[PDB]
This record gives sequence, structure tokens and C-alpha cells, in this order.
Amino acid sequence: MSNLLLLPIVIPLVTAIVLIFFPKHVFWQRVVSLAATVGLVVASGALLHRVHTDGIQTLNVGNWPAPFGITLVSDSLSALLVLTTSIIALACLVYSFYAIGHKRETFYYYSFFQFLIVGVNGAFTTGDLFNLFVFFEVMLMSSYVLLVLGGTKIQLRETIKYTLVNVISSALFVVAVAYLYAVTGTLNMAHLADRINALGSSPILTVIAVLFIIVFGLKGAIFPLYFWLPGAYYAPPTPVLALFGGLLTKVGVYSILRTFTLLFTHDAAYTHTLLAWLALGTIIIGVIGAVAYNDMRYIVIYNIIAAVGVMIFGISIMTPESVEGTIFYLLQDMVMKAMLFLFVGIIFSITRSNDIRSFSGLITSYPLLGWAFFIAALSLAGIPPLSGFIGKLLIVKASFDAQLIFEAIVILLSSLLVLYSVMKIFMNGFWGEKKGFEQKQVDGRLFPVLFLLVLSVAYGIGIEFVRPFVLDAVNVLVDPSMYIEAVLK
Amino acid sequence: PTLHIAMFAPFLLALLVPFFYKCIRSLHVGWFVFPLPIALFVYFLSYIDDVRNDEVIRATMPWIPSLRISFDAYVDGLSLLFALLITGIGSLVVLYSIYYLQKGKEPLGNFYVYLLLFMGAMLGVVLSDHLIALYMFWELTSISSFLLIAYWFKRDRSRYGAQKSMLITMFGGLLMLGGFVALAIAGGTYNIRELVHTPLTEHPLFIPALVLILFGAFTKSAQFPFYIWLPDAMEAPTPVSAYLHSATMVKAGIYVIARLTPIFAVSSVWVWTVALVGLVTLCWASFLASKQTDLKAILAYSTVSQLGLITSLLGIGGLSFHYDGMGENVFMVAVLAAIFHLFNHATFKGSLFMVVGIV
Amino acid sequence: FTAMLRAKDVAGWAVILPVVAWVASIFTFLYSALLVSRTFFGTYKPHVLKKEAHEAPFGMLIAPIVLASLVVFIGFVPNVLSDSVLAPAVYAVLYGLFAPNEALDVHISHWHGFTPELFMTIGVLLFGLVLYRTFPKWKKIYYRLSERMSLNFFYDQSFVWMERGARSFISRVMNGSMRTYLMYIFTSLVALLLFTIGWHEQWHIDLSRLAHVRVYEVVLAIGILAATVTTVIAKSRLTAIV
Amino acid sequence: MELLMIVVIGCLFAAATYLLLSKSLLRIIIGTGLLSHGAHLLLLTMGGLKAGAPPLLGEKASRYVDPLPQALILTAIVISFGVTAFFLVLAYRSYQEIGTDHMEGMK
Ligand SMILES: CCCCCCCCCCCCCCCCCCCC(=O)O[C@H](COC(=O)CCCCCCCCCCCCCC)COP(=O)(O)OCCN
Ligand SMILES: [K+]
Ligand SMILES: [K+]
Repeated sequence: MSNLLLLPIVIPLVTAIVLIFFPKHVFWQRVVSLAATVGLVVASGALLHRVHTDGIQTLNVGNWPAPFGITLVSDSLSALLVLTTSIIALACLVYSFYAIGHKRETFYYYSFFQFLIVGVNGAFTTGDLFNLFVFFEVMLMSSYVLLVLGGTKIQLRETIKYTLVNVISSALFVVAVAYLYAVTGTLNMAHLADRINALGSSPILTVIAVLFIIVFGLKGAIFPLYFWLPGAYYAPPTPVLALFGGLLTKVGVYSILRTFTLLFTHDAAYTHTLLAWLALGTIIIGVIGAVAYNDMRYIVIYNIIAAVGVMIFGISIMTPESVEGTIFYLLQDMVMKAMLFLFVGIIFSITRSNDIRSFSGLITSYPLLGWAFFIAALSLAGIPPLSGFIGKLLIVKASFDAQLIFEAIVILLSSLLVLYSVMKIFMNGFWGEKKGFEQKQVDGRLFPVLFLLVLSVAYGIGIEFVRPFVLDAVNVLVDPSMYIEAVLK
Repeated sequence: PTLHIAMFAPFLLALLVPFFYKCIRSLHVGWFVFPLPIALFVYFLSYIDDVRNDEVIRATMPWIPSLRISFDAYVDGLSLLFALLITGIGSLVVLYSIYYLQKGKEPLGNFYVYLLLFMGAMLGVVLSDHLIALYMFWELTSISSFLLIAYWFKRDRSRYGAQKSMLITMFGGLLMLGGFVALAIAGGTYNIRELVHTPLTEHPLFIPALVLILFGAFTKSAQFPFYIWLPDAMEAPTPVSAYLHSATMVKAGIYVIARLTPIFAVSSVWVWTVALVGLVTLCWASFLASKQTDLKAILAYSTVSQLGLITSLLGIGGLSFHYDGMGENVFMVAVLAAIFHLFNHATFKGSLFMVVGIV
Repeated sequence: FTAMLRAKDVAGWAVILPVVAWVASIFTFLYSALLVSRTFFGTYKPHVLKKEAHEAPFGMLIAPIVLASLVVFIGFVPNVLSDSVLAPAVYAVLYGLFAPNEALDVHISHWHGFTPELFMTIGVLLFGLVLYRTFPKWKKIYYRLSERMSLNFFYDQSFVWMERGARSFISRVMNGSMRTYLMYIFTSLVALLLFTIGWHEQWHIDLSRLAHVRVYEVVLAIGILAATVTTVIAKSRLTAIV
Repeated sequence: MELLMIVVIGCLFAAATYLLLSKSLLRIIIGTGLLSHGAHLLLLTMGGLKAGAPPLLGEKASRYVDPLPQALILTAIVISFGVTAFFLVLAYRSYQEIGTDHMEGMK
């Protein structure tokens, strides 16, 4: 009944536990993890219909009242993010069936997979800051182990780097929770939102808001906190990397969004102009890195950084059109970056090389993959029949409506430069004469990528279907009175 | 409404092309492409009686009704002139491409898929009344022409030309989108026929919308200094060169300028920018066209020169809106001149490319 | 030329505008003449060319015949296609402006009448004729002045500059050493927090919450300060561990 | 009393930051440990340090020490111990297979 909200959290968790007992039986690992992921997709869809039909769903974990225990809250935005996580997890799992070798999946691979999706699913639905902390470390610990698993030299080095950075950012989130507990005295989202709005004219709240910006920007890479991510994502294998690029950097964006639409509303000018300048710097760094490299993984990494910058610039305006645009761009960009990493993995499987200058002539031997990558690139750029159009369209419209001409022109030129990067991949890799590769029949792993591509195209066609969920999400984000009257009854 | 199945019929036939291509190995696939532009051309002859006695044709297909977005279609004299041009020269280019290309040496299904996508996109550009739909069809035009320029992907210079044309036209299209959005905020609505009946000069977003729309329209039609991509798009097949760079894509910015002239020509920035850059690229391309040593570069600079002539006449026709001294009303002549030479240019320019392809 | 000559009557500097357009027509005639006069005239070369018979098939020739026939038809008959198609195009481009509509109609029906633009076209013809015959004489000057200003040079070097600047940026700031990135993150943290504190005024320092200090915490604080100091200045690593 | 705790956790933060910016990896993990101690003592300090009974209802005293920050600290301690043990075994693996300790030399 009312425990439906925990079904995105409880279903993978139990599954991870029962995958501990039989490591050497890889067939039953695959069968149990596949069946539980399909059930996760069904339960998340039922949760999304539940939060659409009647109101926002709140569940006290114990039978304890709203300030004094842990509350789990699913609004429409968290349900959309959970369903998107479920789809990305299913596609990455089937690619993991075809891609990960035998030795890496005898050693507890699918358990770590399920713990990572536990961490992200729990992070999208929570009502406490410290519970959100605990879910961040579940997510980060599973990401550490998935990064290091296999034990070659490269992933050892960049696991050291990635672990160091996330330890420092975890300690900074601890000290932020400490400062905010000293000021407010509570720990759940709704009641400390009420307490911040009772003393909203104090400067220490602005200082702690900037500290949360720094923490969540260390989580999801903002300029000038992005510096760990190129080597750290150049390290892991391909389905692990698709999980990382699809899920890890976007929960920091959700935390920034929830933080500045719920907690910190008074004295908005300073925090929003800081978010505007950090977002512009993030977009500039992303497009410079996308132009600079002739390496596929680095190109997709800097497209992640650029898209995070566009979403943060959409957050930095408190208008419902900008919030609607960044929600659309958020969902499609999660799906699209997971898709592009799976494409890069298939192309590396064919070419035995990652250098764009080394190989040419793939359309003459792999036509379906080539035109799938072509449609994926044009959907990444923002061409209007495809997925990523209505989001940046609403962002540009809301920036022109608030008299930000130069920033909208930066957004459009960034769209141009990210199109140039992925089409550089398409034109130098696929077109040309045949010199670089050897004829190798691909199998199986192409189909989750095609499934993600078909869902992205159907997303771009059916904006009118997917929109009223986003309308209820916007109606609860620009009005947190419904949030604080749903929890505090 | 019978025109909903006219705008979206080249896309459906472009879906159905490779079926006929690899299931009918005897007959050349271009014949199966051949009746549809003919049919569209005959259908576009059916509206001339309704447009001479000042009646227009309106149609609506809603796409995102809550964000207030539709595929609208508004048919008047300018859109009929362009649509008749597109369909007539399209059928003639399809016939010339049947007799031009080969069967067992050329991938033909790709050729007619790309060409028919381009034809449907251009018919969508002309007939559209919604700004976002116009931008959608604009972008589809750019992508399909990008595919058509690089038809031989195993040669380097085709890929260089396709890359350069892609970057220039996408730059213009994105700034065109920005101008469309600023104009749609400046007015209350998104449809072009309701932006005419409302005042727009008392608004801060009027001048940036003017400059961005004007920038994109100059970028598409190979004006100064953005004429650079068109002499390197001459590595296409000769029917592609004829059709695209004679009658359809190089006149899209001309259509946008002439379509939004009843809105933006009340200011002087529009009319003098259009007139001066038209004269500059007219003289510059007319100077540069005599240096070349092959036929297609000469015809490319020729195309740039006559497009500059047409848009300078469009600028003087924008000057027509302010005042005419004591009922002289001479500036309107310029409009007619532009449209006449517009029609005129398309016809002979197509024939010239066909001629050089033969030889 | 009729539209351009009647447009200089509103501004003085616009008198510059038609004559410049006039020499454009001169340039126009040149390449067009040169086109035909270096495509079909001259002599046949029986050594470099391919075929003994160059008779083209008729199906290739169908569509240029139809286009040239439409050219000739709107040449000799300009009235019916104008009155059918070109007039509502002008009523569309100039919307909301036609309070009368008969002046446009009697200008469409106008074809002849002695215009001053007629001898302008005659001068275009004569000057193009006297310019084309001497074209191998001013050929090198024209080639070097055409080399003197182009625009693919600027665009190609602009893309080389952009890719080289982005590559040198990522070779500068992305060194790979973890110490440097930690320096950047720590400096950014310090700068944002200190500027956020300094921008405000930080009123109401209330020391009434503070608890009474006691001796045991003082002695233990001195102890862990001693352990902190001996773990930052330790020469060996076992000393820092203990 | 809280002022003395603030200055000593600030000295822990300065020491941890100076050890993280060093050239050897074991110094970096020692700085991680010192940063964890500083964060946990900061949680305890900002919770409040006024004198009362330990958090046990068997003692029937009038006022107690705040129960929440102690539970938060204990959660953070076991999480930090898990991450610290993982990162120490990771450093052991890097010493075994790569063969160096210099953090700047890791390229
Ligand atoms: C006072 C503490 C109160 C609480 C009680 C805690 C007791 C346990 C503390 C941790 C114990 C860890 C044991 C690890 C093994 C130690 C023995 C083997 C290593 C060893 O001898 O290393 C030498 C020890 O450092 C040295 O020889 C210099 C060490 C100096 C340590 C100073 C610590 C600061 C204390 C300040 C007061 C704190 C008050 C707190 C109440 C380094 O020397 P090497 O390289 O020559 O090795 C000679 C190689 N053959
Ligand atoms: K900690
Ligand atoms: K501790």
C-alpha cells in the first residue's frame, strides 16, 4: 500500500544481498539481477502513476511523526528520476551481460551494480539531509569498488584520485550539516525549511548555502570543482562508465535543485548570480574540452560537463519555464549520455583503438551502428524532431524573458560546439575509406543501445505525453508550501 | 484537409524508398520517386484560382497543445510561388538524376532518401506559419543538404565541403532560433499572421530579434561574408548542385526576409542592413566569378551575385513601408523586380548546371 | 536599374549606390560571355578528349529543354505569369499597405516606354564587349588582385587558432598532478567562503550560549595540539602514524 | 569552552589540509584521518557542550547532553572507517603492483 515509495529502494537492496551467496554461479547471477531490474522498472512506473493520480507521497519510516523521525518523500520529479534510473540500469545491465568478462563477474560484480542503484534511488527520494549523506556514501562506495574492480594499473591510479576527492567532499558535507544543525536545530527538509524561512535575513545561511554549492559541485562537476572527472572517467570499463555518466553527476544537480527550490529562498540575488557565473564557466570548460580532444571518451566526458553547466544555468533562474526546461534537459541528458558511452564502447570493441585519427570507413561495414550514432549525435545537439530540443528551448526562452541575451547566445553556441565534437567523431570515424579496423561481427550488445535510442526518439516525439508529470514537478518546485504542508501534517 | 498528406508525403515515401530499392532490382528506383513531386506540382496548381481573388488557405495540426505549438500551414501568393518552384524543379531534377546516375555502380536509395527528405523539409519551410515548426523544417533542410553534399564519402574534399557548410548553416540556424524566440516573446503569440497585427517597436527585444533573425537569414542564402560554403559545396552530384544551389536552399533566407518584411521593415536597421549587404555581396561575387577555371565555381559565384541582387531589391522594398511622396509609390516596383528575378533566376540557373553536368 | 535609380532620391549618399551596382552588371556580363566563349568556341582537341561521338542521349536533354523553354516563354510573354502568380506575391510581401491596388496593376501591364535605363543597358553591353576582348592583357593583374583578398584563408586560420587555443588551454590547466587540482579546489573553497563572509556585515555576535571552560579540556586540547604539531613536522612516517 | 574546541578543530583542519597537499600517499591518508577527526569533533562541538548527564535514562538528572549529534557522529565514524580501510588496502595494492609512493610521479 503506502510502502510503494520504498519499492525503488528495497527491491535492489534485497537483490544485492541474495547475490552474495552464489558468486561462482554466473548464470543465476544474471537471471536474478535481470528479473529484479525488470521488477524495479515496473515498480517505479507504478510509483510514477501513483504520484500523478493523487498527491505527493510521504511516508514516515517508523510510525514516528514528521519532524522527529526519517521521512521519505516522493514528488513527481523524484519519481521521474527513479524511472529514468531504472531504464538506464536495465540497459547497462544487459550490456554488462554481453561486455564484462567471466573473471570480473565471478567477483561480486552484480552485487556492486545493485548497491549503486540502491544508492542513487535512495538519494533521489529522501527527506533528511543526513540520510541523503548516508545514501551519498552508499553510492560513492559502490562507485569506488566498481571503478577499481579488475585491478589493472590505470584504474588503480584513478581510483586513488577519485577516492581522495570524494573523501574530502564527504568531510565537507559533514561540516556543512554541523553548521546548519547549530543554526537551525533540525535535520529534515521540511521543518528546517520552515526554520530557515523564520529567520531568513541572516548572513550565516548565505554562507552555508555557498558551502552546499561547493559540496554538491564537488559531487556533480561544476567549474572550478570539476578537475577530478576526466581521468576518473577515463579509467573504468564501459558499462560501469555508462552508469557513472548517466547517474552520478546528475544527483548533485538534483541536490542543488532541491536545495535552492526548498531550503534557501530568502536573499536570492547573491546565490543566483553565483550560480549563473559558475554555470557559464562550466559551459565554457565543457565546450573547450569537447573541441580540444581527438579521443571519444574525453569528448563524451566534456559533453557531460557542458550539459551539467546548462542545467545549472537553468536552475539559476527562479522562473517556472526555466525549471521546466532544466527538468526536460535533465531526463533526456541522463538517457543520452548513457547511450553515447555504450556507443563508444561498441566502436572501441570494433576498432581496438580509441584514437579518431586511426580508423575510417565504418559505414561500409556497420550501417545500423553508423546511422544510430548519427541520430544519437543530432539528438544530443538539440535538433527539433529529436529529444533534447524542448528543454534548451524553454531555457533560452526563460533567459530572454529575464533579459539575459549574452547567456542565451552562449547556450546556442555551446549547442553548436557539442554538435561539432560528436559530428567530428561521426565524420572522421564512419565516413572515409577503409583502413583502420578488421571485420568483426558484433552481437547482442547493440540492442540495449538501440532500445535507449528508440526511447529517446519516442521521448522527442511525445512531449505532450511526458509533460503533465513535469508540470506537477514544476508546481511543487516553485511552491514549497505544498512540500512543507505535505510532510508536516 | 488534403494538404496534411501533402506536407508529410515526401517523408513517408522516403521511408518507403529502400523497400522498393532492394525489392525491385530491375527498374531504376528514381522512376518510383518521379510521380510524387509531379503530383504535388499538380496539387499546387490547384490553388492559383483561390489566391488570385485574395483568399488564403489555412490548416492546423497541433503537436504540443499545452506549450501552444502546432504545425500550421498558411498558403498565400508568396508560399505558392516558392512551392511551385520547388515541386517543378524537383520533378525535373529527379528526371535528370534518373538519366544521370548509374544503377550497378551507385548507391541510389541513399540518394533519393536524402533528396526526398530535403524536398519535404523545403516544402515545410515555405508553407509554415508557426515559428518553431519553421525552425524544425529549417534544421531538417540543413541536415539533408549536409548529407547530399557528402554523397561520395570516400573522397576528402566532399567531407571538407560538407563540414564547412554544416558549421556555417548551423551557426546561422541557431542564431535564427534565438531571434525567433525573442520575437515570440516580444509579441504575444507564435504564429506569424498574428504578429503582423500587433505593435512591436515599443519593446526591448525587438532589435535583438531583428539582428538575430537577419543574421540567420543572411547566413542561409550565402550573403557577405557567409558566401564561403557555397563554392566548396560543388563536390556534390550535379543534380544536387542544380536543385539545392539553384532553386531551394539558397532562397530560404530570401523567403524569411520577404516573409518577415511586414514586421521588421518599419525600422531602418532592417532595410539598410539588407540593402547594403546585398549590394556588397553582388559586387564582390560578380568580381570574383571571373577568376575561376572550372564551370561549377563560376556558377556558384554567379548564384551568390544574383542572390545579392535579389536581397538588395528586398531592402529597397522594405524602404517602401515608410512613406511615398504624394502618391508616387515607386519603391513597390523594387519588390516586384525582386520576385520576378527570383522566379527568373531559379529557372535558368537550374538549366545551366544541367548543361555543365552533361558536358 | 529603375528601382535603384529611384532610391537615391531620398538620401544624398545613396547616389553612390546605383553606379556601383552598374559596374556589377559589367562584371556580370564578363564571366557570362567568357563562359560561352571558352566553353564552345575555339577548336576541337582530338588528343586529350575521350569520345569520337559526343551525341548526348535525349533523356538527359529533356529537363534543360523544358527549363530553357520556360525561360523563352517568360521572355516573350511576361504578362500572364505576372498577373497569375507574381502579383499576390507582392501583395503578400507588402501586407497591410495597399489601400489602392490599381497602380501596381497598371505597372505590371506596363512593358515599354522610353526609359533612361535603356542606354544604361546599352552602355553595359558596349563596355562588356570592350572589356572581354582585352582580357588576356589584364589577366595577371586580375589574378593577383583576386589573390589579394579572400575569405577562406581567414576562416581556416580561425579554426586552426580555435583548436590550438583549446588544446593549449587543456595542456596548461590539466597537468595531471593531483597536488595542483587540490590547490585549485582548496583555493576556490577559501575564496568563495571568505568573499561570502566579507560581502555581509555579520552582526549579532552573542557569546551568551558559550559554556564555562574547564581545566581538563584545556590540558587535553594542549595534548592533541602537540600531537598535531608532531604529525605535521615529523621526519619519519612512523612518527606521523603513532 | 566551545571557542577552545573551535581553535583546536581549526588546527586539525590546517594540519589535514597541509598533509593532503603532500608528495607521498601515506601522508595523504594520514591527512584524511585528521580531517575525519576534525569533522567529528566539529559535529560534537556545534551540537553543544553544556554540562549535563550522559544520554541514559537510568540516571534521573534534570538535563541531559543532546542525543542527536552523538548518533550522527557514530554513523560518520563507521562510514569513515569503512572508506579508510578500503583506501589503505588500495594504497597497499598500488605499492605492490605499480611500485612507487610519489603522488606527483603517478602519471
Ligand atoms: C599520549 C597519548 C595518550 C593516549 C595513549 C595512546 C597510546 C597508543 C598510541 C598509538 C600507538 C600506536 C602503536 C604503533 C607502533 C609503535 C611502535 C613501533 C613504531 C616505532 O617505534 O616508531 C617510532 C615511534 O616514534 C617515536 O619514537 C616518536 C613518537 C612520538 C609520539 C608523540 C605523540 C604526541 C603525544 C602528545 C600528547 C598527547 C596527549 C593525549 C592525551 C618512530 O621512530 P623510528 O623511525 O626511529 O622507528 C624506529 C625503527 N627501528
Ligand atoms: K567524516
Ligand atoms: K573521530
